[PDB]
Amino acid sequence: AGKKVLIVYAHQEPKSFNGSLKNVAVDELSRQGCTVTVSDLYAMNFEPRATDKDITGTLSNPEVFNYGVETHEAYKQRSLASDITDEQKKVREADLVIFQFPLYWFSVPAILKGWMDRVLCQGFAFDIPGFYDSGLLQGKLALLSVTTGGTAEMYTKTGVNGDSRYFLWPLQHGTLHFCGFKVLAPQISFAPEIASEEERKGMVAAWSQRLQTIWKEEPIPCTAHWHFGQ
Amino acid sequence: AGKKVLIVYAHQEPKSFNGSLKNVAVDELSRQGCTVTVSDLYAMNFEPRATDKDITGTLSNPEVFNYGVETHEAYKQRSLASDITDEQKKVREADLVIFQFPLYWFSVPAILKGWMDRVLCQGFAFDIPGFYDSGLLQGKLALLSVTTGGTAEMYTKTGVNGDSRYFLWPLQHGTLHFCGFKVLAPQISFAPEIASEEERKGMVAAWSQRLQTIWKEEPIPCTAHWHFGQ
Ligand SMILES: Cc1cc2nc3c(=O)[nH]c(=O)nc-3n(C[C@H](O)[C@H](O)[C@H](O)COP(=O)(O)OP(=O)(O)OC[C@H]3O[C@@H](n4cnc5c(N)ncnc54)[C@H](O)[C@@H]3O)c2cc1C
Ligand SMILES: Cc1cc2nc3c(=O)[nH]c(=O)nc-3n(C[C@H](O)[C@H](O)[C@H](O)COP(=O)(O)OP(=O)(O)OC[C@H]3O[C@@H](n4cnc5c(N)ncnc54)[C@H](O)[C@@H]3O)c2cc1C
Ligand SMILES: CC(=O)NCC[C@H]1C(=O)Nc2ccc(NC(C)=O)cc21
Ligand SMILES: CC(=O)NCC[C@H]1C(=O)Nc2ccc(NC(C)=O)cc21
Ligand SMILES: [Zn+2]
Ligand SMILES: [Zn+2]
Repeated sequence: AGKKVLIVYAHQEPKSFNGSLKNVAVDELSRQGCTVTVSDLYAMNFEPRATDKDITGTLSNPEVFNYGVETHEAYKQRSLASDITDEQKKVREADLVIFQFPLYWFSVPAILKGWMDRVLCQGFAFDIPGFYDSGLLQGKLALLSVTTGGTAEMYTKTGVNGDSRYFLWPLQHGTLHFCGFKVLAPQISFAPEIASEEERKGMVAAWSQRLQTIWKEEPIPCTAHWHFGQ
Repeated sequence: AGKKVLIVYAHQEPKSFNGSLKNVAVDELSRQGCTVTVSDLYAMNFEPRATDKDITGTLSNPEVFNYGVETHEAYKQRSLASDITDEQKKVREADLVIFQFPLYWFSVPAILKGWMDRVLCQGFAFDIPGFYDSGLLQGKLALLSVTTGGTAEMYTKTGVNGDSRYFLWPLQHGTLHFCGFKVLAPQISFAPEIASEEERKGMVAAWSQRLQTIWKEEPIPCTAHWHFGQ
């Protein structure tokens, strides 16, 4: 309290392990008195593709379509599609954005990649200047809560997949940091499908317990050193 | 020589710099007598979202939808949606797959992320076990041709963005190598928007020039060391 949290959630199945994580997050943040909002991407049939439909009215160059320029102009002229502006409003109000998603190809599922591509437009999320430490969403926290098919050992530096931190870089540094977010340590729930039962409960309660003190956390140093170095 | 190439292409605007890199690739590979096919994702309105619409028969578990399990099973039963199977046939016949795209958040645009998510399914592109060097697309080549907003200098170890290779890890290693491809060195065309008209033409010609001898190239060692040094 009086903190506001947006959960951007990307899983097709409410009964899934990702669903339980999103649900404990709602329950636990709600119990603490926080304002909570959930963008359930699949239930919304969220549009992932960046297209000239994302701008309403007529385009600032109808002959040669440049998505970055058109959306930056449209943001400034209040002319973006209402699905984008609805999400921007929720992000602008949010003190903390939590992303809840199964890892797809060492990244976010496409439907969430399209939320980042379409919602985080120039002039809203970043500008010249105002990227990295001075990006436009500075003051806000962000947190990736990711579930994997691969095991924790597969995700170490000499394991087949490399360090978990290797795949966080495009998301934590190239996206969240770039926009000005302070990045909280990722929550990574490894390999729920091949875990018991009891290990899954353990992972759910680790998350529930972490959420109890989420407002006391220090952000990570979102650096190349943090992701790759010793 | 008698080789087959698939260009998976992700830009909205035919007149764009990405469109020019795609067309020069078509022209040049066509001139050498290669068989060439282009999946122009935006023109196809390619579906990026992994949903239960991608399976047409009875689900293994209709109570709890698991997209990876159901697609794996649907692949073996030949009950995947036809847009997925159409791309799989293109990949199956290809000797080389070029991905042509602008960098979006240190990654591929969501439309192209959806293509990886949906087309490279278990059974087709890899199995457990049957990945990295045992992946199912072994013996095929892939190449990322990427355009950026940021300059070469912004993409170095000591630049704001970190080395360009850092952002290639989820795509080259986590996705292509994981499916068994050998990965040719990426073509990165930095900052065409700020480049002079002359430097822009040099970058297009450098790509066309490289493609003349693409069949003589050896792939990279797609390892943590290659991406991260250290
Ligand atoms: C296109 C695609 C690409 C992928 N790429 C990668 C990749 O790059 N790297 C990688 O490692 N993995 C990858 N995966 C695998 C994927 O990340 C995992 O399949 C996913 O993270 C599993 O999370 P889930 O929520 O779907 O698990 P679920 O299958 O829903 O959950 C596992 C089990 O937990 C149960 N459960 C639900 N709630 C609870 C509860 N509260 N307490 C205890 N148990 C509960 C479920 O019912 C289920 O039995 C990929 C998968 C796909 C489809
Ligand atoms: C959602 C989003 C996220 C992004 N994220 C990133 C990021 O993470 N990192 C990053 O660095 N950048 C990022 N960008 C910037 C993006 O990668 C660049 O805008 C894109 O790579 C530029 O390529 P283009 O084909 O669209 O260039 P264009 O604007 O189409 O090309 C530049 C100029 O070249 C001209 N041209 C076309 N053909 C030729 C030809 N044959 N010869 C000479 N000139 C020609 C065009 O007419 C144009 O004037 C992002 C952009 C968006 C919209
Ligand atoms: C042991 C086990 O089940 N491992 C999951 C493998 C996992 C991975 O490490 N990379 C990757 C890429 C795509 C998938 N896709 C699936 C599970 O459908 C899964 C993985
Ligand atoms: C000048 C420049 O574009 N710098 C590179 C940084 C890069 C990034 O990480 N995210 C992002 C988002 C948009 C852009 N540019 C545009 C046109 O949107 C560039 C970047
Ligand atoms: Zn950072
Ligand atoms: Zn590799």
